[PDB]
Amino acid sequence: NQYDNDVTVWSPQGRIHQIEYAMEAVKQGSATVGLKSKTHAVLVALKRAQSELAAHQKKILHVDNHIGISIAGLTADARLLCNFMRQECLDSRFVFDRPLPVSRLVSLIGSKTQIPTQRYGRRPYGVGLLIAGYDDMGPHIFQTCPSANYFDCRAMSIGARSQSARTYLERHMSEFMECNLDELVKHGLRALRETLPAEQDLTTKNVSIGIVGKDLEFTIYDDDDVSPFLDGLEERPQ
Amino acid sequence: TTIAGVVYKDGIVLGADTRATEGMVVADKNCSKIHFISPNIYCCGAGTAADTDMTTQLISSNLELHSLTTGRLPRVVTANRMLKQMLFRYQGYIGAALVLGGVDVTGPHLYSIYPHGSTDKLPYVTMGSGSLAAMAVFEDKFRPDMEEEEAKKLVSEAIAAGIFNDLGSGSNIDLCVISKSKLDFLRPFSVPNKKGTRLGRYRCEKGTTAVLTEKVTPLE
Amino acid sequence: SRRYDSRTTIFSPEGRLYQVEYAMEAIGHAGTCLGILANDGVLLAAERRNIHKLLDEVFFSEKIYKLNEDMACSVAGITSDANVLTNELRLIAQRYLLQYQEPIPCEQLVTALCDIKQAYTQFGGKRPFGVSLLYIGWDKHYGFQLYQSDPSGNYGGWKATCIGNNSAAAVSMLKQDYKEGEMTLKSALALAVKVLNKTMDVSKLSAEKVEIATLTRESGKTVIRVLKQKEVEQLIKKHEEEEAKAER
Amino acid sequence: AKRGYSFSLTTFSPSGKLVQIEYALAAVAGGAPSVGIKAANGVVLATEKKQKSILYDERSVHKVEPITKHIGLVYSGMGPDYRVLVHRARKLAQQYYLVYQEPIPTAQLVQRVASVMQEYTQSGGVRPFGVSLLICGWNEGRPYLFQSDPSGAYFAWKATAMGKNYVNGKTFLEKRYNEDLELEDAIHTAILTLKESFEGQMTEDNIEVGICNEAGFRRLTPTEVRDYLAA
Amino acid sequence: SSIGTGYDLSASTFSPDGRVFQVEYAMKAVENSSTAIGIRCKDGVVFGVEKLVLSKLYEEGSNKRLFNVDRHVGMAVAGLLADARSLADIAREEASNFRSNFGYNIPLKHLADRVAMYVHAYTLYSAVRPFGCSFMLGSYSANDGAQLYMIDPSGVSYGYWGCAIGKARQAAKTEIEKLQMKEMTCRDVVKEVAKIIYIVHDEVKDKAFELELSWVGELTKGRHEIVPKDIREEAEKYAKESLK
Amino acid sequence: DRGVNTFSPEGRLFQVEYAIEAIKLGSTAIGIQTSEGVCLAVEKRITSPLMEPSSIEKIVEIDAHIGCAMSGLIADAKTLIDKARVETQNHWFTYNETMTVESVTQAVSNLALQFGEEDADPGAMSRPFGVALLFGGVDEKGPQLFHMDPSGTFVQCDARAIGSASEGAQSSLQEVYHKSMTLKEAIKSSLIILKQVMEEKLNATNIELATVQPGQNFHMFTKEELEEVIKDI
Amino acid sequence: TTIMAVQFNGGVVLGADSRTTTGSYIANRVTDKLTPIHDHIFCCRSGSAADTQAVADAVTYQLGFHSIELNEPPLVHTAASLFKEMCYRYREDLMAGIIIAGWDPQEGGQVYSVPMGGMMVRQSFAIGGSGSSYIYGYVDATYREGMTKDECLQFTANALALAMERDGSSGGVIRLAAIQESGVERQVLLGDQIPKFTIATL
Amino acid sequence: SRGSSAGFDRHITIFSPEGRLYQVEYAFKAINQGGLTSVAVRGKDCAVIVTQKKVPDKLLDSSTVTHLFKITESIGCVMTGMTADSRSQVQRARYEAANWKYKYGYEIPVDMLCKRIADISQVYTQNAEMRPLGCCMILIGIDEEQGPQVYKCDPAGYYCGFKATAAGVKQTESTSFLEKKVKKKFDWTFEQTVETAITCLSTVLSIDFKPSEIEVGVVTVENPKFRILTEAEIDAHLVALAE
Ligand SMILES: *[C@@](C)(CO)[C@](*)(O)[C@H](Cc1ccccc1)NC(=O)[C@H](Cc1ccc(OC)cc1)NC(=O)[C@H](C)NC(=O)CN1CCOCC1
Ligand SMILES: *[C@@](C)(CO)[C@](*)(O)[C@H](Cc1ccccc1)NC(=O)[C@H](Cc1ccc(OC)cc1)NC(=O)[C@H](C)NC(=O)CN1CCOCC1
Repeated sequence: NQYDNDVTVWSPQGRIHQIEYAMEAVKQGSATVGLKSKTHAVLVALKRAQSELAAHQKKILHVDNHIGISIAGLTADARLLCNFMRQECLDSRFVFDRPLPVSRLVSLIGSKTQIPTQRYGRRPYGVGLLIAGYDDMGPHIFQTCPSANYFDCRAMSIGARSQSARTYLERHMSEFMECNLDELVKHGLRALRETLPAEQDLTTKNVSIGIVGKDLEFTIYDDDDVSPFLDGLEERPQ
Repeated sequence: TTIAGVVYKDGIVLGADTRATEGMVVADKNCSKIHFISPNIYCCGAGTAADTDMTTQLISSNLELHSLTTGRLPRVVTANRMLKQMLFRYQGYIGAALVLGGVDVTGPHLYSIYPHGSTDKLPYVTMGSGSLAAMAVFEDKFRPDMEEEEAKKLVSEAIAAGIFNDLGSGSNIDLCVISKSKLDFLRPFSVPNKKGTRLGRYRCEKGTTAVLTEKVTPLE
Repeated sequence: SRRYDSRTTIFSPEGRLYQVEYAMEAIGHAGTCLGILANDGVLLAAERRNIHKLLDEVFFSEKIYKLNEDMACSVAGITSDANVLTNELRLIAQRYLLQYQEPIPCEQLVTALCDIKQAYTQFGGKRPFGVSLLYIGWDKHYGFQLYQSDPSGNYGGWKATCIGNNSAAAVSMLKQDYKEGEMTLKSALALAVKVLNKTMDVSKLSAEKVEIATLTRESGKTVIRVLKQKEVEQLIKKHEEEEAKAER
Repeated sequence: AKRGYSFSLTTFSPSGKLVQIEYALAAVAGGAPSVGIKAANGVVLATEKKQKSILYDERSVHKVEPITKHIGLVYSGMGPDYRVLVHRARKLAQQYYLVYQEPIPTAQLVQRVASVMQEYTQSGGVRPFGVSLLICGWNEGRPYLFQSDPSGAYFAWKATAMGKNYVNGKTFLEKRYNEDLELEDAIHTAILTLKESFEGQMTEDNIEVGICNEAGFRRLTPTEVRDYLAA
Repeated sequence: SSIGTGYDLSASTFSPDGRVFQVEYAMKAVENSSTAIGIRCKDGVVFGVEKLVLSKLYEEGSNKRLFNVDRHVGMAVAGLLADARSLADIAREEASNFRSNFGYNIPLKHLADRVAMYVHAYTLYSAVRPFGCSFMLGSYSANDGAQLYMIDPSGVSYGYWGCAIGKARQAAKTEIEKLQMKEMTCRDVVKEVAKIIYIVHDEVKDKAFELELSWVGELTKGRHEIVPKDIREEAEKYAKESLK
Repeated sequence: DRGVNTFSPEGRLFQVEYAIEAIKLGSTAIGIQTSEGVCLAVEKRITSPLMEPSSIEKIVEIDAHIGCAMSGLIADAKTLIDKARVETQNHWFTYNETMTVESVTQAVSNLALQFGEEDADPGAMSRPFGVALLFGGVDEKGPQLFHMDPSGTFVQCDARAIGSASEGAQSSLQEVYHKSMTLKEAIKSSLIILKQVMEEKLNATNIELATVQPGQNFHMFTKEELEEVIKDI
Repeated sequence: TTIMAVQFNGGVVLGADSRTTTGSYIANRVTDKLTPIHDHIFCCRSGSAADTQAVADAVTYQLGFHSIELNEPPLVHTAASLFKEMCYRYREDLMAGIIIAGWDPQEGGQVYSVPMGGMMVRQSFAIGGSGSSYIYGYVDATYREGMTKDECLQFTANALALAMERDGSSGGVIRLAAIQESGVERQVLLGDQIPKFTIATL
Repeated sequence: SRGSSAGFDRHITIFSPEGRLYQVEYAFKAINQGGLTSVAVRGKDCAVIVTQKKVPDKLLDSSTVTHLFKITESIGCVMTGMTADSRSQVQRARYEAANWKYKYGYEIPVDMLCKRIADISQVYTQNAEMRPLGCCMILIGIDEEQGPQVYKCDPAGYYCGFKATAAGVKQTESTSFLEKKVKKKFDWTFEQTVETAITCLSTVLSIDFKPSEIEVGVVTVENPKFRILTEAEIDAHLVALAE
């Protein structure tokens, strides 16, 4: 109760509350899913309407021709971090004329996100990202936290009620690799479906899809672009 | 200038002329070229006069600060290092050619320091525009471990050769003798040059200059 | 870090500045320091706190500082803080002389320091200068002048004022005797002794305990003079003759 | 990884007192007693250097320090703080000599040192010095004795005492001080003022004393202290 | 260890009994994390780490607690993984600066001293907090032999024959004291490192775990390498067989 | 007492949360996005008849195609509006084109969390901005309306209300607003809803109205222009 | 100047002349151009007297601290690397032709050349300075693989004497230094001691 | 009044009502956290340092466990207190010593090196941003002018020369042992000095040391080089004490 004001204060339990409270912002944000195959990496995101008369808030952002991100938490911290990711990618192509390897970018985030968690009067980045990428080592799904820790994932979901989406991905993780692009997206939004309360389901309004892979560069599908994937709505049982 | 130094049996003798020049005209007939560094170390200076004065005063100041902290008598190596590292840092733009000499707990030490920051440690050194003339005397007459009076004669003869041969040098010969227990700062050691007596009278008498305005201001 | 910060440049809920006000309490402990403006000149008269038998007396003064060729000041508050401000005042006065080749006018010198003192109340997070100053001077714009400074950075011109110990009781005592437009340095000094004698804790009042300086105009140039031992002794015993005369 | 606080650690209390300065004054009051006496012929500075163990080497550290060839210093309170003020005063004396080619006047040095002491009462992230200084000097054919306290205020003294039992020390001095005593006598009364606030009996290695006159400032040798100590 | 009306809020503040609690709480962070060990053999150093999997959705190789600091230096971490990675970056940079200045591979004892000085610098101020990470450094040279060091949150550096950091550090050290490492070959050590980890691992309280192994020695030509899958899988087979 | 960058146990920044509370004290503002253009309305809330109503400007133009309505601590918006104006002109200078409504909104939104204590510049922001902004403009993607809050979150709205009475105004828009209504209906609807929630009686002086449309530039409604729409009781 | 260093089995042999010139005047006819940096590490200085001296003094400081901190007898390569860094970074400001030669318990006797550019190369023998020009032919004709310590001393003394004979900016006295495991031993050659190769004409 | 506190005078380096600095006083108790004791004795032509060497287990490489440090070729020290703080102070001492020789042309005196460290320690005692170093340094060396020197500097910034000293847990008990021994007029030979150092640490802990339980560092007139004894040579002195 007196250790939770700064990042520089260790608690008697060996914990830092400011880093832990920053992680709460990821939970408070809207749920998103990310999964990969042997060729494609797909991000599916659930958009939120602030007061269903305003448009559903943006969730998937461009980083490079081969990297795209899904956000959860503070939007302003998400854009700030995205600009960093965009900058490091542009730097790589300027100097080496080759795409920056996903893993290397993620570890650059791990160093940048650490710096503030150790200086007085600073705060952690109140945003968790799901990075989808494709390079020489194939498709990638990465997760970043307010704690500068990052994870290499077979499949991942973060946000509100993401636990139910995580358990679906747990069940169907043995099918993701040999499976095709059209089936991957279906598995992705079927996990995102599980987060929603039993009343409301997926629509052209509240779903965003980001895809990057072998043949195609990172593309965002939003409104009318998302309907080919919804066409094939398996319907929800419980 | 002509400045020179010698290491003898008991310590160090330092010598210098007293001529300062601006252009090809003598500015000062009697200027002090042997400078105080510490009660046991003195330094001769040649080249840019103002550079000579300020460089020699700064290091003297810095050594006093050093010797107060240590409580010990300062070393000639410290004087050497301080002068060397400064003159180098200024890439030779401080035009100070120096003859450094003193007596330590280590013994008698003599240095020549160049404007660019190069040092030499030698039994006899000469600097200045009259250095060649002074160095000639040393090469011809210097002997190892000579007596104080003999070393006084040698250095003075070297300075004399610089005076009577280098147009940049003239007037009085100054000496500084430093040993393990004594220091002699002999200001006018020799006066080999004097102005001829004015046997013609040109004293301008009272009322020979026309005045236009006069104001007298009284004081305390 | 913010735990150890005492926030010196912050606002009170009332709408005031605590550190300034607390600095003002410090001035009320320093020696009684007063100055009054006359027609033929202007003077400063201060209570000396350095009154110990074993003191040496090296300087011409204790609390009277000379700032300019035409200006002088006295101090009430923390002595060390005063030495900072008075040195700065000398610098400000010289910068003006460097720039315009004329002496700095009394207001311009006061305001310059006051802007520095104000800065310490608004930003920086540091304690204010615990000093109030009285300024006496002459310029070709307003002639003989008397000014007053606060830790807040506030300034004011006065015909007669007092700062320091028993400030309130001395001002009402000044209101009683001061006559605007008809005041002379002769009577000004008499008033100065009158106020200090009553306001000070010592009821005898020796020359050792007071310090008086006068700023006059002698044939073109300005004369700042700190009064000698016997000159003060003469003014004090003259006041006693007027005190014993009060048997009417 | 280092930074530095910008806010003052010394502030005005509700009663208008700078608490940290008065607490630093309590620090000097608990320190070893020291005495200074002007003698219209010279100045004497003498201080208690009561060691503790004899294992300590008496000649290793000094409480009486020379600032320059004509100025000396003694303190009461904290050793480490004093040493900082010594190096700072020595630098200030050298700054003056580089510019004017003339030994710094004692009054001019004290003012410059007091300013540094003043800085540590208003500057950010620092505490004041827990030291009062006794500065002696000889310039313009006159002896000088000054005191500089934690706040940065300075005073000219004929004779004064500071440290432990300074109140009794001063009362002892005003009864004993003559404004016409020579240096030899001044040194005698200086040791006597220390004797009043000592307990344990004095040796030449038990106290430290320095003198200042027309010949300059120097520390008195243990042989010279012993000779005066035949009370 | 109690009083905390201040004292324990800043690393620039001592407790009345002369302790810096912020460093001690930083040490608590490494005490809560899973165990990591390293053993100095006759011809090199072997590292072993119990990597707890939070979710089966993470790829095998994620949250790697083994690092390559230099081509000849290995690093095993325990505690807060964020700090661990940034300390690895510092170690990387210190090692490369040495090569760029002096032309050869940085000696481990010098690298360990340099990094520990950096660690220590974070224990002195209120502006920064100490690292919640203990790390081990291993290297092998033909001229220097096998070398193993460990640095804790305080900045203390010591050479080890065997060392354990993490949740069951005291429990692990009792198992390493049973081994004659000075006479052992680093091929045999891998087997023994795996065994100690499996023993120390809590089967019921903690979930499943992945075993990470690396080595540097004569067998690996002085280069720090990850232990090959075929040798790692052999040691896991052996470690489970020890659980009779 | 804590720093300005301190997270609450819920995962929000105290100063940012309290900055949102400041809007709830500001005068209410309505923006409606239609096919024919964008209209912005705001109450002036005059406290004295001696105060000039023409000097209270809560709707300002950023460029010819972009207008902005503001609510909350008006003084704070000075910088945000100025930065938006500089961004539009810098873009023209470099790219010879007008900035999109989204681009401007995003540029301003980047400044929202640019506050802090330690590790700061010689003039960095000490706290969030206590204002909410409504960006109404027209570009290639037709006419759009964007809403920014102190947190930095910007989003397109069909119709949005910000201010002290944004509670009843938002629910009132969800009744009247049809996604194919005209601009005349939009202006009519907004002024009706504005007078429903205002404490003072609505007239042609205590309110401000502006429209941007694909046909013509940002237009500020004068007294006479207002009288024309106010007349509908 | 002329400077020279030859590597043998158990260490190195260093040699230099003693002339310092300020134009066409010998400012110092007996100069110690062999500068000690550590116990077993020496350097030969040619070029600017002030420049080389300052670098030498900085390497001594840098290597001094490095050795204590590393707790090893310093590597000759390391001392040569400290010279390289300085001679390369400030190559436009300095006029320094350095030869670093010494002994260490790891690699034995070593001779490194750092010319004016700031490059570094290990050599069996190295020569530098203005006078080294006149002795390239002799040094290439005389040098033999695996010379003993006493032969290397003769080899350096001969080469230098020939160089001082022809070069105006070289002369005075030959200074020799031998460094091996046991330590450093110094000798000086005066007048008669300098190998006489008689004036060879009609 | 004794034991009084005002504001944050027990958290940062600001004065207490008595005029004390509690944070510095707490830094002295931080020296005793190591649990080790160091003793230094000065002889007629030598200077001896001795410390406890507590290696708890087989797993620690005992060659790395040390509190003896070389600063210069002629100056060595013993560190008592927090280990990480100690290392830092040594690296700074090494820096100042090398910088001195480079600037002044001669090697730094033991006298002057101790002063410099104590001056640096003063900065931490006046600034609130950082804690003082919870450690104590005892330097030894042969001064080329004065002879053997033993100097010690505090976290408070006090420094002094000594005939003999101690630091750590059993400091005040072993300085009391050294007082008695120094008052007795011995012939302070190398043998006498080394043995007085050992027996001081031996009787103050009641242990009777094995060669692996203590570390000894010496400096002599015949060899000014700072030297660490090794177990073989320590044991030689230990077997000689069987009298
Ligand atoms: C002999 C006399 C030179 O022939 C000595 O070197 C002497 C040194 C000396 C003299 C008096 C006090 C202390 C030491 N040098 C001079 O007398 C010197 C000669 C000189 C002139 C110009 C130079 O060009 C850079 C270098 C040396 N005289 C002066 O310094 C005179 C008084 N001042 C000037 O000429 C002004 N200069 C200074 C340099 O910048 C250009 C203007
Ligand atoms: C031989 C003699 C000539 O090449 C050597 O290289 C020798 C190197 C040496 C000298 C002393 C101690 C160790 C090693 N070089 C010199 O004697 C040198 C010649 C030189 C002058 C200027 C240069 O340009 C930067 C390079 C080489 N002489 C000096 O350094 C003398 C002491 N100083 C001057 O000549 C003064 N110069 C400096 C440069 O500007 C013109 C005036």
